[PDB]
Amino acid sequence: MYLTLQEWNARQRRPRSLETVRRWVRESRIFPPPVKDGREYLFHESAVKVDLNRPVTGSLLKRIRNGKKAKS
Repeated sequence: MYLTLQEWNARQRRPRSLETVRRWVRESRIFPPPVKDGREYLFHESAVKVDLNRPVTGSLLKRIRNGKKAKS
């Protein structure tokens, strides 16, 4: 039923740090909130960032391909 704080960080796209996710809990921007068991916080497989300032970083990729001229 519950995902661990370490497995929640590993499932968030590009995992940064366990202190970064613990700072996001101290800001109160993850909903619904995780259950404190005693050793570490238990997140449900559904709890996500609520009203965040991060849409997309912006990555373009383009190639250049050459041609060839033949005569007779």
